[PDB]
Amino acid sequence: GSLTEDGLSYKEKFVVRSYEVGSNKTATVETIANLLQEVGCNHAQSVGFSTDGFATTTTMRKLHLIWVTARMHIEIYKYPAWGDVVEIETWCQSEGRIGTRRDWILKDSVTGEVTGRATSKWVMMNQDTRRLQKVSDDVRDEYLVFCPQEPRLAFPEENNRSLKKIPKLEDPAQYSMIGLKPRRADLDMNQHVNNVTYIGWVLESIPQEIVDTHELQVITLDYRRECQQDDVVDSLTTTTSNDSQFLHLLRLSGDGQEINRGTTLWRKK
Amino acid sequence: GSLTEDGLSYKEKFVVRSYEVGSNKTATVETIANLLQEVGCNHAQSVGFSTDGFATTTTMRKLHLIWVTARMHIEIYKYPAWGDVVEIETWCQSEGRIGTRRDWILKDSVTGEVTGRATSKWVMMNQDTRRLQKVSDDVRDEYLVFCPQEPRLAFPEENNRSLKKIPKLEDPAQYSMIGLKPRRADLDMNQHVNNVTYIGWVLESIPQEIVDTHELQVITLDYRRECQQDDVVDSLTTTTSDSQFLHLLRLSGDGQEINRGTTLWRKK
Ligand SMILES: CCN(CC)C(=O)c1ccnc(C)n1
Ligand SMILES: CCN(CC)C(=O)c1ccnc(C)n1
Repeated sequence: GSLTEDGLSYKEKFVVRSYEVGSNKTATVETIANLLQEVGCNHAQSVGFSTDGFATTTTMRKLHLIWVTARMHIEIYKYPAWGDVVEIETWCQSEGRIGTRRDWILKDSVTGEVTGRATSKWVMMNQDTRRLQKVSDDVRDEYLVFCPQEPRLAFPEENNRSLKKIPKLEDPAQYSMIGLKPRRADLDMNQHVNNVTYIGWVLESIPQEIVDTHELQVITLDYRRECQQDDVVDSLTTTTSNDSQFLHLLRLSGDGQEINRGTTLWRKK
Repeated sequence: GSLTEDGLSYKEKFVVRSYEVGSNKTATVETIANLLQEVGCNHAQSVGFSTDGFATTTTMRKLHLIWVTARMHIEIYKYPAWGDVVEIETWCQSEGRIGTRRDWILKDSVTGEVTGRATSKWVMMNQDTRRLQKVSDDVRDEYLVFCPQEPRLAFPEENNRSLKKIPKLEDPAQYSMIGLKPRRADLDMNQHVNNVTYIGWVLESIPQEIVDTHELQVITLDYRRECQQDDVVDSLTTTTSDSQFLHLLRLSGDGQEINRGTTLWRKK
């Protein structure tokens, strides 16, 4: 992987592995999300962020701040097959005091065609109190050095899917998968649950018949609270709709505290 | 990745990913096991096995037979750090009518030093009845074309750890992790639970303080029965001692054994 000629974006190629694919021998959306995180991590390191596991700027370390994900949105047109090479381009943008955004474009390395796109919103958090905050002037200034200064969006469109408000699923859910717990392979190098695990947990309550007859086209996930290493999660799903659409809710098994909400759009194979 | 000059082994390099490492920023043993499986798949494809999900020979397809893992044994000297390049060499050998063996050697790409080694035993199974079988003459003949004909062992030593008999853990277990279930990411392209998931489940009953203060040096796992997509597993562990443990995976309900194993850990 490497920064592009202008130093304002990063590209990396990946060969899809045998264990990375599902029943149709193409990459799962979790494999795609892991690749997005990997190229994101390589881009941050290339532009001078810390290499200790928390990816921070100089001003962030001084103020004890970290980035946390608020939303992840992925749209796939074609899932790469086992053995195919996928090329992913990523870049970041400042969003004033709100937070920052990371965007991605996936391409087939052979044809050069766009096979997917993704966008993510990140918000500042004090690492000690876990309280959200605004992005300060010094952090906005740091982002000018490695982000394009004119807008560059993976999802440019007027009222596009990546910016839609997601409602809260009301009981009873049409489908559910209960007692979901993370194991050590679900944790990152800082012992926090990997953001991709939540995608897998959301998907657990989709009936197997939908997965067998449909391909996932779009997934939008809001991150509200973190699932701790000793927490237990319930994944809930209700149909809201050729195309099938679902509303999702992840909550703690005991008290029902919300951890994530999302929506998925599936198209018949 | 590619076959070596003689066409009797296969090599592939991998860059350790950010999500592939644990708290000490080095690859987990599950990441290592996934890389071993990946280079194994690439080797089978390069020597003409089927590309439909079940790596079979021509005679195997005709007889409705598949390979199934009986035992996995891994010894790690140094876990590669995040961003390091690890080179893995793999090869297979016929073991008469018993089954076949796949061996691996892991090396640091920069120093060229051996950082680990692994071996696995595979047994024939009829895909329809799920009954274990012996390896027939036609399958032994197919293996002569891509396996070294003189012995080549990752674990050559007399009476080495990879060949030890593993006892059955007796209740009560010292430690346990109950209600373990596979999710879709735990399944392979054929909708069977990935062999590496069982390693993670075994490790779930090791106390976190052992993981925080020790490095895993050796793991030997026997595979007895598969965990289905709708099954629930209990992971049990008892100290037998370096720290050494005896492990048992069993179905949550009836207590049917699925795996047994042993781990050896060194203080950091
Ligand atoms: C938390 C850091 N990560 C995860 C790898 C990002 O994707 C990201 C977020 C904000 N800003 C930048 C440059 N990178
Ligand atoms: C099931 C096939 N796999 C997993 C990819 C092997 O490692 C293997 C086993 C036996 N023989 C050969 C050539 N390869």
